[PDB]
Amino acid sequence: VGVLAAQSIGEPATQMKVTSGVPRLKEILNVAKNMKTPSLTVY
Amino acid sequence: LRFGEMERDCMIAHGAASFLKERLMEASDAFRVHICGICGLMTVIAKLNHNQFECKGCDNKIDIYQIHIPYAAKLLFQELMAMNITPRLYTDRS
Amino acid sequence: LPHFSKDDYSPESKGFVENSYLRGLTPQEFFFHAMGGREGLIDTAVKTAETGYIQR
Amino acid sequence: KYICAECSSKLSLSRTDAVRCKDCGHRILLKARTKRLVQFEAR
Amino acid sequence: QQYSSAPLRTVKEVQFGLFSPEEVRAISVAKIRFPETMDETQTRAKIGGLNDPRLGSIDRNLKCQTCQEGMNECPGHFGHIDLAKPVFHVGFIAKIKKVCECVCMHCGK
Amino acid sequence: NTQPTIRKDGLKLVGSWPELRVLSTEEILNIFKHISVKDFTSLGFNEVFSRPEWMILTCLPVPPPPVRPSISFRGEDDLTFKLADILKANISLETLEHNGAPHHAIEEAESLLQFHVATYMDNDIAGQPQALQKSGRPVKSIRARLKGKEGRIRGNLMGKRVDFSARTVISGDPNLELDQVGVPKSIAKTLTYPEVVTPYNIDRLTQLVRNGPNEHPGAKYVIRDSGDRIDLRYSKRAGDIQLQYGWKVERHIMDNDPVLFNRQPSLHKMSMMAHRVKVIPYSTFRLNLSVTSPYNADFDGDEMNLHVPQSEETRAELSQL
Amino acid sequence: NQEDSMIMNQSSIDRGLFRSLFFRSYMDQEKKYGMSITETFEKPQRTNTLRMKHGTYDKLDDDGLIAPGVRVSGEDVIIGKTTPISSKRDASTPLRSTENGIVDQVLVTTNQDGLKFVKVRVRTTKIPQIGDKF
Amino acid sequence: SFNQFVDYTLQDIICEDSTLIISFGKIYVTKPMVNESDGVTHALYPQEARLRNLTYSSGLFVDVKKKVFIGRLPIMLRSKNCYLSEATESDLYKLKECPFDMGGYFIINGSEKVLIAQERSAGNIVQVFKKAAPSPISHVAEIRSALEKGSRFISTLQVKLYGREGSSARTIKATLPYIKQDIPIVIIFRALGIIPDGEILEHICYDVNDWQMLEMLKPCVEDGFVIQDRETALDFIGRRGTALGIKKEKRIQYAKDILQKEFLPHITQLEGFESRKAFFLGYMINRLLLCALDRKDQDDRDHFGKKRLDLAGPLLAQLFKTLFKKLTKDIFRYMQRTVELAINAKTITSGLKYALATGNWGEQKKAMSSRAGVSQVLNRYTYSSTLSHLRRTNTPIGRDGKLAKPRQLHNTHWGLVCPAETPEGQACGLVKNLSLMSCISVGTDPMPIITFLSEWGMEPLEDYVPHQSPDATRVFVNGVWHGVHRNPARLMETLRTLRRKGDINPEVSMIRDIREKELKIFTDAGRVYRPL
Amino acid sequence: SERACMLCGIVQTTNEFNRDGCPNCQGIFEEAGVSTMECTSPSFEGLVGMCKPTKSWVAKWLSVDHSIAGMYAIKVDGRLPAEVVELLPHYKPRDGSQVE
Amino acid sequence: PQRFLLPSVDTATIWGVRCRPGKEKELIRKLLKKKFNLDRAMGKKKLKILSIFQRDNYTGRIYIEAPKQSVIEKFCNGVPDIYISQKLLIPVQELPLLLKPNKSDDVALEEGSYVRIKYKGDLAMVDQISENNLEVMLKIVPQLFNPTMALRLDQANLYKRDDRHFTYKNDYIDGYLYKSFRIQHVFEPGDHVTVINGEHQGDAGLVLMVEQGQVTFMSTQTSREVTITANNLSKSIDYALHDIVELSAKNVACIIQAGHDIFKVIDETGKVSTITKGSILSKINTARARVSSVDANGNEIKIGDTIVEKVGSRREGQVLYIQTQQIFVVSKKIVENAGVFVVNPSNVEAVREVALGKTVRIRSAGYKGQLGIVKDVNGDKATVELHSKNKHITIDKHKLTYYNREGGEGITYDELVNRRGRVPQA
Amino acid sequence: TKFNCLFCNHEKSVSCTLDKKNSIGTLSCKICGQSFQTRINSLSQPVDVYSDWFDAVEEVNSGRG
Amino acid sequence: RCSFEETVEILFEAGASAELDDCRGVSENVILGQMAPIGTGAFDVMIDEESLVKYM
Ligand SMILES: [Mg+2]
Ligand SMILES: [Zn+2]
Ligand SMILES: [Zn+2]
Ligand SMILES: [Zn+2]
Ligand SMILES: [Zn+2]
Ligand SMILES: [Zn+2]
Repeated sequence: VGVLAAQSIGEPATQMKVTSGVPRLKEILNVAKNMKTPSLTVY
Repeated sequence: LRFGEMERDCMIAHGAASFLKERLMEASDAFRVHICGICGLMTVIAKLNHNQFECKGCDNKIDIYQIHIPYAAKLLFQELMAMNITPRLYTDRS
Repeated sequence: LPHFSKDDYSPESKGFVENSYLRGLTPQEFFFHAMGGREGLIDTAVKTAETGYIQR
Repeated sequence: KYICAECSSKLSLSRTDAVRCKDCGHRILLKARTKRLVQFEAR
Repeated sequence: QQYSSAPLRTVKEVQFGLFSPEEVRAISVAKIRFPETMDETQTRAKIGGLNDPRLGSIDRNLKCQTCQEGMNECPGHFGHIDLAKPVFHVGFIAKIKKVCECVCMHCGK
Repeated sequence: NTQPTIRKDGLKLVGSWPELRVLSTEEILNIFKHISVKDFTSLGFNEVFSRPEWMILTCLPVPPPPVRPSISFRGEDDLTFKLADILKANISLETLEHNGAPHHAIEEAESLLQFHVATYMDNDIAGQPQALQKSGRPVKSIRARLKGKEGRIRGNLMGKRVDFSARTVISGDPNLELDQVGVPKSIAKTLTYPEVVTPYNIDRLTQLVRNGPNEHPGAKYVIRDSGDRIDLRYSKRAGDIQLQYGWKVERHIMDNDPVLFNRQPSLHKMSMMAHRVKVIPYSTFRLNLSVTSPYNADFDGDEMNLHVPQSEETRAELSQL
Repeated sequence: NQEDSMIMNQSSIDRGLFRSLFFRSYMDQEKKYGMSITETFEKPQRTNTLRMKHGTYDKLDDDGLIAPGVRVSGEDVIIGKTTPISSKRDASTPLRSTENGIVDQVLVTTNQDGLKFVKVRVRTTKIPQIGDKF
Repeated sequence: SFNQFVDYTLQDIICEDSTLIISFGKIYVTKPMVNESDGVTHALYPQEARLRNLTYSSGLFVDVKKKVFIGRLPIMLRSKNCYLSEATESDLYKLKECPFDMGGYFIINGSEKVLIAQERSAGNIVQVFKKAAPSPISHVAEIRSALEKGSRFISTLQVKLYGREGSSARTIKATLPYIKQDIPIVIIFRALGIIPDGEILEHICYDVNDWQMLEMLKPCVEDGFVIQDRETALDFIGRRGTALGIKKEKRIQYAKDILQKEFLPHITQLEGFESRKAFFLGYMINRLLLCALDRKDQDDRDHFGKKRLDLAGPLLAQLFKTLFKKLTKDIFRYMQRTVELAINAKTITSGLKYALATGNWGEQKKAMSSRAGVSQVLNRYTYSSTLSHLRRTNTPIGRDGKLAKPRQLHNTHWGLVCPAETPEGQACGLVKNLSLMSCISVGTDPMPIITFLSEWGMEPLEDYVPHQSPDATRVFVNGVWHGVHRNPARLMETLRTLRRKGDINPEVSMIRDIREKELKIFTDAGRVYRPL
Repeated sequence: SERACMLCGIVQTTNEFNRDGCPNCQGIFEEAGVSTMECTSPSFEGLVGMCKPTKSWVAKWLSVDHSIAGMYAIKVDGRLPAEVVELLPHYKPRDGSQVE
Repeated sequence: PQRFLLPSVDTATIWGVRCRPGKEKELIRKLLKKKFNLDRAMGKKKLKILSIFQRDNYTGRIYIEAPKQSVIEKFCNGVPDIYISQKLLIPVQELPLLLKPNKSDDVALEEGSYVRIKYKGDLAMVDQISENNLEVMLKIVPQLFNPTMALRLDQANLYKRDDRHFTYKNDYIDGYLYKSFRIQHVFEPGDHVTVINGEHQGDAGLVLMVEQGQVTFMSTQTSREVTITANNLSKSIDYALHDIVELSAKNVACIIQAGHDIFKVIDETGKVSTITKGSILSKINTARARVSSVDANGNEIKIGDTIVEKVGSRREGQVLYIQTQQIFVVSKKIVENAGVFVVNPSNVEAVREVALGKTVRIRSAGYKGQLGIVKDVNGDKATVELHSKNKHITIDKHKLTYYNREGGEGITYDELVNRRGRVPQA
Repeated sequence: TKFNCLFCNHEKSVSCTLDKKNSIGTLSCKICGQSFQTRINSLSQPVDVYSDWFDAVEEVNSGRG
Repeated sequence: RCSFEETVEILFEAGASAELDDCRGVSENVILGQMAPIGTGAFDVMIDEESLVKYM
């Protein structure tokens, strides 16, 4: 299961205002104490 | 050819453990090494022609088991031993 | 570009291309398209390595 | 057995002999094609 | 490659404990004291030195004395060096410093 | 006794009480020896397989010849040169100790020995000079030999070279089945499968042996029961060899022979899949059009790899998994 | 011709379409390892020689260099060099295993220090195939 | 570039180190030749060298007085020291040389090696860059001063503004060379000779109307008010980097010499007029303040105006200089040994061969930072490939990294670098190929330009009176603030007319900026220009 | 080639010994009726540059306090001629024999 | 006298300064020259430097005797390859040993002693030592000098001084060369014990009696008592095997227990005997031995083939060597005689190309009339590489015509086999 | 707070204390016990105090006070 | 963890701590060249001696 999940999460990254794309995935995977483009949503 | 890490994990996902074992132990470098059942160190004197087994490190006569591993594994074990690190290969779970 | 005077914010001077490949591109439009292609190539080159490292 | 690049004259030198052309100072000392029969096909 | 009477069974666990100097001496069949890797005339390996036949076969057509095997079927053997003056381990330098800071400099407590 | 603030500067640490002084290695070794079982047991050192004293190496094992192959261009490796230098330093230190110890040059000799040992175990030391080999290259150490891609961990254990395999360009082929992959005749001849002799296919194996390695539907080796391998091309009496049960023959890959096909950028799981071999008289691999998408193939000179299984277990696993 | 592939006419291919000539040059020297000892360019005769590669030495002439128009393939020796040992060890330059062709030219000269030097250029005719890229 | 090198730079290098405690008058280069063992030297041609894998180099003869063969300099094809240059099509065919071949390479051991143009940051120019918020510094202005004539050395002078926005500490400190501790500019001005605070402010700020600059500099003068004497300033400068010396005893002179040479070496190297250094420092501080205030756009490194493409010329000049210095040291040691000739020519020839063989561009093979890749085997797959390779440019930045900004081609590449031609992969965005109508400046002597400017009416920088001269255009030649002029339009028109007529070498670049009212003249080599 | 005297340890080129001999032991050699070469050896270990032999403790340790400033050898191999030894009752060889 | 030379703080003060190793001599000379120049120039004001020296065994450092550190720092300032910062004070107690001459590793030369020349690597005997202890006479092996060969070859340079004294190329005595070389250029009963040194090194046994330092032990290998010195025995806690030895021109034996100088061998007759190393004329190479025999069933048997005896115990084993009337077989299931037994061949049952290197033309195929070069033959088929095609094809040799090295006439596969293999005449 | 000393010629035996509130620089050696005091500024450094002490010692030795 | 970027530091840490490895991970089996407990290798196959007789 782990290897399949890793491959399924990595393939879209290879295929591919607010940071998005590969940098966002790298930030999410890392601890990312400092946020390049921090955001908050309130309703 | 080189069996890359990406291919290794892809085959692991495929679940073909037998294929990986054959590829990394039969289609690649293959070695057979002797280890004692008490010290678990590859430094075992084994004369196959005379069928005489004895390890200088531990006072044992017949406690030797043979294991098939790639030459790279024993090379890494020897390198670690040079660093005063001893991978104690045991055939049983404590 | 040197062909445009200072403070020229018109689309032709800001990377806009108004001619399709069929008719052709003016030298300024060609240079802008080349810059865009270089940016895309550099982005692909960096992102393939980044994605491979992330997958690893 | 040998020819000169410039003079294009046969030398037929042997072992332990100078490899320089006798007629000129050039010492490229090219060798002529083998006397063995050679066949080629248009295919 | 060659018939062996030892039982065949895969490894199940691998301890990574330290290698004691006493164990080094016990297992080190030979001794190294000659810096030269070859003897005079560059024909025979230096006796009791680097590339000693006891450790292994330097070249093919010669069988290691310890195991009577050549390049193949010869794992190898290690030698023990006196090293009268102890030497700090680069890998454990931080560990050595931590242990020293954690214990008294006189009573070792 | 107060505990000095031990620093970490260079190979030899310096402790401050304040007065700064270099702590004697012998004193540290004695302190480690004096540590009781409970102390280092609580610290995390397993007494049975570890001890604080054992950390201070008093003996350096000498790697055997296999760990230091000789080029013989003999051409001893840089590790052998480092070991020789360490041995020379130890011999000089012993001679100085036995020939009067001024205690001034003794410290320099000890520091040199420590530096040599550290370089041998770790050539690259942060904030310290790197030992230079006699030739115009840095000396290679065991730590450097285990660093990454070129290291044995990721260069010979995680990923290692394969004997039975081929690599070459791929071309499209609409006239091939989805699971059927074209294979060059030359690659098929070079690649072989060790099929064991059985009564069921005894006649077929005998015919293949009679055909010989040169003929594609044949074989190149006949492994006997004893395990010794006999080459067919070098032996002029190949046709006179009678196969026996229990033997193995390296037969050329035939049709409907599962083999794994892959591309080097194995980004996803579906980048390595089994295909049925179809021998073709061309030097380019041919695969189904659809399988390009999972492989991301483009046929613009793309090179792919084919791995042939060498056992019944592997063939069954590839066909079923 | 899918995936940007192409279909090329076989008749044109064999009639002179995109045919190519490939020239590969091999260089050999008698670099001296020790004064009074130098290599010799001669055809090995198996006498007092320990190292002998699979390359066929028959193609070599008396001088030890293949003349133009000699077929060479596989590991066939192109330059026959033997280094005396103190009787001698073969040091020929075998042809590339993965490449073969017809030897085009061979030249012999003297290096800066006067040592014998040989350069052999081999020419091959390569015709477009399916695997070739355009 | 190679022709100008062999013509002038070799002689300049010989003359720079000609003096010794012996003396070299002139250096002569002959036609290519080969000194075969047990043979007679004879003319050598490129075809013969390639066939025999010989080095295509010409011997160097230097006269010594109280001629000696010092080595062999490789000769580029189609130069002024090769036979093929003085050969017609029939002659080229008779020599087995392709007329279409453009040469432009070096034949070493038969292999053809081409030196790729190396991009470097232009010297004698102030570049102001912002700093990241975490770092206390706000803006840093750096200048890579270096001699344009000889004895070239890198002098990276950086002045930094400590304190971010709202830090309440607007101080500027200049990192004087060989001084680790940054010193306030006030102490430097005091050491130079501008003791009065008002004079320092006037030098820093030209237009007294702008009070914002004075307000921002007020902390600087407040902290520098402690020093009021030149001797005290020199002592304070000499405090750092102590080497067991006495500040009051033979250290003030040492600091003065360091200031004369280390501080802005390019502008001058004499103590007769030290005010030029003060004026240049004031201009640098003014630019830094303008950048900080946001009235001036931040400098961009990608612009070719601040970049120089060194061809084989400068690289060979540096290799020569180094090898000749080594040979001079060796002969000096030999003379010292001979208490009561013998020039090792191989020291230079072998060194050059190694540099052109493995591509390691360093003083010696032992150096691991030689920056390999300078020399590459010429690609002869097709004529177009050879032409592209001969006109290829390389960037010293490592092929690794993931910074897209330097890789992207700036708008300045129009007409200088091909927008499309570039390798794909790691090298993408670093290796560049020049356009068809692109040429690299070979360099020229600027002294005639300086003399013409001085004679035409350019007031000396010493007499500059900014307070009484509200309007004035500064004239910069090779990054040196020689002075100011009152009629910039007339001077610029005269210079353009002279350059068009042909009196001045067209390679010189003259730029007049009305917004900044600044005149810049560039004559250094490595500058890319195109015809229009 | 450089040779070191076996009596005082002074190191000098063979040409200097042939021309002028040992500047500090020429009289002793002449009295003993032996040549300078026989009283000098080419094998020596260590180099000592003595500047103030009278005020230098190293010179006293090497018994060259009364000698002139120059180059001397800490250890010199060989033996002086028997005639020289007979004229020097308190001679101490510099080969380390009497340094037990 | 030396008792009054003990260093003291007020009398001796030497500082050590780090320097680039190996440059000790050159650096010392340069410093001495600089000191002399400074003394000559400055005059009355002279730096207080008493001596500058170095030790060969201590590389990378120099020693300067001065009263103050500042003087040394000023003197060494600006000197390349000297790190003035990396300096340390030499304690007084360490001063003596610093200047103490190093004990030369060369053992005191004595007449008749054996040494090695640094004839490199050749053992030499010290015959005489010069009175000055600068040169030593060494006797070495030149192979022993042969007066007959010298007289035959270079009699011009050969002279005879005595019945056993010959001079060649400027002195040989008794076939050995005498040459002058510079000295610098030259236990309880029942205990298990093992021999670590001596003639019986490697032997193990059980002790039985100890007396006057001599221990007698029964050895399992020889099954006899051996008495050895105690110091040569260690208390242990409780030709190779199978090699073929040609005992004589007609006797061949197989080793069952390979020792140092004692070998137990079974002969063709099955008798097992113990012999010495000298009794073995040479070792027979089984791999290179082209010997074959015929079994009872008539199937050919070679070295290494597995065979089973038809009668007796039906022992199964691999043949190591084949004798004219016997075969030696080693079996892994038998421990007796190391598993090696000699059996009769009849009592066991088993479990030159002329075309090569000659140009040829094919006759009946798709490539008929095409020149080809024969590479190898696998039997009934010949592999030929086509000159115009980069491919190797296997075709029957009988349907190919052979031609001369240079042109010549075509001949089928009927003349080379019949007539002596020779290329035709062009 | 480690610098060389002139009286005892001992390295790193000197310690300098800078009281910016009182603007006083005090230099003291831990071996010979010599103590010196000088006026200092906010931008002063221990090297400045050492230089001032050396200058004062030179002036005292020269006798040109 | 050794197979990751940190290679020798982890080995030194394990040696200092004398860490014990159960070899249940993929990397351990791959290095040892043994069938990892993955899919096919997760379980083991045995022989039934009672069903064999009746199946014969
Ligand atoms: Mg593709
Ligand atoms: Zn054991
Ligand atoms: Zn000619
Ligand atoms: Zn061995
Ligand atoms: Zn305590
Ligand atoms: Zn003091």
